[PDB]
Amino acid sequence: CSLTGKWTNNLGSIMTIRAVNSRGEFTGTYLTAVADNPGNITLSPLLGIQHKRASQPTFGFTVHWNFSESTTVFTGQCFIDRNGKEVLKTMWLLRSSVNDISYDWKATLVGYNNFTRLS
Amino acid sequence: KCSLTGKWTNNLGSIMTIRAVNSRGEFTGTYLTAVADNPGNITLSPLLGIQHKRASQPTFGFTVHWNFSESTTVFTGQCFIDRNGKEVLKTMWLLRSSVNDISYDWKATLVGYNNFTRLS
Amino acid sequence: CSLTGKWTNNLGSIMTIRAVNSRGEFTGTYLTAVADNPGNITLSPLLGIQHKRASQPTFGFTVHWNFSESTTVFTGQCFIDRNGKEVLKTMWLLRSSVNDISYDWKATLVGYNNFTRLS
Amino acid sequence: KCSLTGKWTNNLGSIMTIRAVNSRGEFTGTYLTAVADNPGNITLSPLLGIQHKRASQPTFGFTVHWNFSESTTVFTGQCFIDRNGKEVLKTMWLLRSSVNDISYDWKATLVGYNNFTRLS
Ligand SMILES: O=C(CCCC[C@@H]1SC[C@@H]2NC(=O)N[C@@H]21)Nc1ccc([N+](=O)[O-])cc1
Ligand SMILES: O=C(CCCC[C@@H]1SC[C@@H]2NC(=O)N[C@@H]21)Nc1ccc([N+](=O)[O-])cc1
Ligand SMILES: O=C(CCCC[C@@H]1SC[C@@H]2NC(=O)N[C@@H]21)Nc1ccc([N+](=O)[O-])cc1
Ligand SMILES: O=C(CCCC[C@@H]1SC[C@@H]2NC(=O)N[C@@H]21)Nc1ccc([N+](=O)[O-])cc1
Repeated sequence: CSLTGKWTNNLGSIMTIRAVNSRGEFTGTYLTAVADNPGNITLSPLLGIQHKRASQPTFGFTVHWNFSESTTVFTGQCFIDRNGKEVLKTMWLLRSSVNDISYDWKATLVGYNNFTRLS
Repeated sequence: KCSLTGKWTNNLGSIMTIRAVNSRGEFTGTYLTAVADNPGNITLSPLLGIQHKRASQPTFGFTVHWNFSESTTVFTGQCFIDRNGKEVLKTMWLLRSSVNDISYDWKATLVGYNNFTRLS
Repeated sequence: CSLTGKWTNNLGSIMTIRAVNSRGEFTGTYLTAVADNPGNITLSPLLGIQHKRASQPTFGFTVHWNFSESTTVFTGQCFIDRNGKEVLKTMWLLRSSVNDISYDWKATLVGYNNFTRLS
Repeated sequence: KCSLTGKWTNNLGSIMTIRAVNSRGEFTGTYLTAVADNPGNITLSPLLGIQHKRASQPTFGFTVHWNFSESTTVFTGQCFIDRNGKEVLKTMWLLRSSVNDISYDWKATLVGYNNFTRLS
């Protein structure tokens, strides 16, 4: 269950993840299929850490959107079924930029995503 | 302006130390949690994240790989600067526990908040 | 998109909801397919409110688990597709009972559920 | 023991009033939020929920049907009593916005926290 490779989720987004180093750290690139303003979407870098020893590791990563002031974090676990098929089960928080601390209450969206490997 | 570099404490008493933020907004550091499911096992743990660079009050996210647990936490939030120049990180977090198989996935994710201010 | 009726979700849970009154309030009964201790599962009452005027209303409800000290809240929206098929898209928070306020940080689980009508 | 009956204020300044808790733990009341997406539209709004009855520090949940918005909020939490008998509600919430169709569902749910103490 190395996060290295190419993935798609239930919203149609795709991400590519590079080699996971000995500390479990990885970089990659995220293409979201959806956005507040979808006409603005550009490829956005991600940076995260997975656990290394576990066969079905937990992990987290941050996506710095390159077309928005927002940021998303994803966390989840990679599972392997009896046929060797991998799924990333994740939850996410999406932080929007607000003007000052008095607007903080409305700044964080939550959701889920299930990822599978592209071919 | 708001750079996450430096030492911070939160409302639970945890301490984190963030190193240099690079020109992409990437940063690393360490996180010493005050609380855990098994606090007798707590050890200093690494974090890795990204903040926005241009904004004076940037949003950001980071991941903490706990070195004593199979779990992982992610934090996201915004750094605010008030009229006196005091900085606060307002964050929300998700903590993913390791479960045995996908049938237990539903119970694997905790949610919460944390407010951080600077040590010094 | 009246919540009245019989529903199942992606985890295999089922719920039955009674008549929605003029204020949008409803009661019902929830049978979860999963629990921390599944051998203890019993039917549990729910109580909530939906919006009335909207064709695709938002709503919320609370489930008082009758076999646990925990409580779950669900919120979401009822959608109708081109064929007239309804789906409840929901997110939930599950509050566990902890001993004192110093344990509060670990007391709230989050997740999703998609519900469809039973037949 | 902890009955949600009475008036409470939260960290955002909102006020809610909970009526009698029945023998099932069900309660109704009203919620006056201090903040909204469009605060010029705020009106007093009804809530309905259930708490546990036997526990001295019960968990609970409630739904607020905003009377001025198509959105709905749910809150869940626990009532704690400290060594001096002071009560605090520690809660987390989800706020569901109304979106036009299912393709926008992903952006429809906000999350947050609130801490409540008694008015009086
Ligand atoms: O649009 C944005 C930036 C792109 C976010 C894509 C999200 S990441 C969670 C989910 N999973 C995906 O694969 N893609 C979506 N930011 C944003 C979105 C909504 C709002 N809003 O106010 O609703 C503000 C900023
Ligand atoms: O205990 C752990 C690892 C350490 C988590 C510390 C959390 S990070 C969010 C919050 N903010 C802090 O500063 N500290 C806390 N993992 C864990 C926790 C609970 C459960 N559980 O099942 O409840 C399983 C694993
Ligand atoms: O087990 C319980 C009570 C039953 C909860 C069922 C949940 S409601 C969200 C989800 N959707 C469903 O249809 N069913 C599940 N409470 C509980 C669960 C886990 C923990 N825990 O610590 O992990 C503590 C209490
Ligand atoms: O504004 C609204 C309706 C009022 C919500 C008040 C929230 S309930 C959680 C928090 N605790 C409080 O005491 N008050 C706040 N709905 C709404 C809000 C934001 C958005 N949005 O898109 O950001 C859409 C609808």
